[PDB]
Amino acid sequence: MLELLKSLVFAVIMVPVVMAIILGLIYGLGEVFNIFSGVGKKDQPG
Amino acid sequence: SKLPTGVGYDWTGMSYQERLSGNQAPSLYAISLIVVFLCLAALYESWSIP
Amino acid sequence: AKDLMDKEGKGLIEATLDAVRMRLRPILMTSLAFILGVMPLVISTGAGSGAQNAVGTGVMGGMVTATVLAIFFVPVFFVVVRRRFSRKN
Amino acid sequence: MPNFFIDRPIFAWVIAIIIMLAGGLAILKLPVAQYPTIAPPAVTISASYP
Amino acid sequence: DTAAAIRAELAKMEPFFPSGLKIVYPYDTTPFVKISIHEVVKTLVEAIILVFLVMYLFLQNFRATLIPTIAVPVVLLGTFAVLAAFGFSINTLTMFGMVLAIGLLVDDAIVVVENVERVMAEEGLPPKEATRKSMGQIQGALVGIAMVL
Amino acid sequence: IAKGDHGEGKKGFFGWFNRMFEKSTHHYTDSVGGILRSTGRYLVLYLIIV
Ligand SMILES: CCCCCCCCCCCCO[C@@H]1O[C@H](CO)[C@@H](O[C@H]2O[C@H](CO)[C@@H](O)[C@H](O)[C@H]2O)[C@H](O)[C@H]1O
Ligand code: NI
Repeated sequence: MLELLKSLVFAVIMVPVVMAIILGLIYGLGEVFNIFSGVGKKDQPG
Repeated sequence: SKLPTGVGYDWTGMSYQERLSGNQAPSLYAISLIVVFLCLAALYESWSIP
Repeated sequence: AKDLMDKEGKGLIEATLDAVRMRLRPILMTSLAFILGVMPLVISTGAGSGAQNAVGTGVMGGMVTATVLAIFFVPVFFVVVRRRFSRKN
Repeated sequence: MPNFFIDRPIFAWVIAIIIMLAGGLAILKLPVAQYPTIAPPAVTISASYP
Repeated sequence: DTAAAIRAELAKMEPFFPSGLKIVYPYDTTPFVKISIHEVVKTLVEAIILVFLVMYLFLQNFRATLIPTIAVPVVLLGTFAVLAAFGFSINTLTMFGMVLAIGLLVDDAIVVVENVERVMAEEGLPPKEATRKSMGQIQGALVGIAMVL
Repeated sequence: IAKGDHGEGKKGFFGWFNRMFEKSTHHYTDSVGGILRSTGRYLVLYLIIV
């Protein structure tokens, strides 16, 4: 039961933290994927 | 329990059996009563109608 | 994206953009739920922690790169499998 | 398939609960042990000439 | 179970022991396994918590968050039922496997609960009309994701 | 709930969240636009990580 209070505190604190990171990662990746936007493919399959 | 030390006891056969369980009826009729409370409503689709 | 293709009147690019934009959130909801579902196993120590660490740190790294990275690449796979090899008729 | 349940809300509860009792019973009835046996079974003959 | 029998077999002995003679347990596998399952059960509960937090934090409603929460236990104990019926035990491995199972399974629920939410957020049709519509665009995906997995 | 509302007009932290998320979404989408014009390098970057 007491370990449950620990669970609640870690939970509440962590949910935002991890959340931010995964958004941070796409936000960042989005910017670098923005910079490096390529020319297309090759004609061999056609 | 009021006998010489070194003497003990054990039940066998029928006595032994009645130990495992003699009366589960009030438990399994209870689950019978809940699985019945709800399984009827699985057609009457109704609250408390069963 | 496919449903928007056939069951609605759409070509690939704009369809993809709408699918992926409508679908973006759920992916995070799941992955956040999941990555956090497994949290204890990765954080865990003692009490014979050998297993749950080995399982959790396995699924976690693979959960980030399958989310932060895969939402970018899926669109390209679905386009390239059409845009470069489809039924023109 | 789903729609059937959308109109029939309770009957789903019945499915779920039946599964709740099935699983909740399935702990109480199932063997608990660290290891599902994982070795070639082996018998062992043993002698002793003093 | 064998050890459980052994403490039984032995529990009947002490009253007829001679003076000064006492039992002691220098090497014992069991509490490892009692603890091994204690730890996983507690990871499971706290996982159900954490799911319910990411659910609230995303659907921002007490009511909404009940739905996917209720659906998880039903799945996970449901598994005991079926793997009992295939002669598999509630072991270290199996029980440990189902935490991963919880993880995967949670979203099977939420993808659809969400999708209904998002569908009702624009055409603004009641939960019935919306959830039905939702089943129409996805339900087919769910069987196949399950098949391919 | 309302038709068309995505919960921006809501009291407290929750609105902030919904706005910055919806923001994160536009960003991501406008970014996939860019990626999707450039199919090729992506196919072969995909090769480098493979
Ligand atoms: C009882 C044990 C056997 C279980 C397995 C039985 C298989 C059928 C499961 C019943 C559910 C109905 O299964 C139905 O299958 C067809 C096959 O394309 C799908 O029909 C299709 O609809 C559109 C296009 O047609 C797409 O979303 C998708 O291509 C596909 O799902 C339905 O979306 C799916 O709901
Ligand atoms: Ni834009």
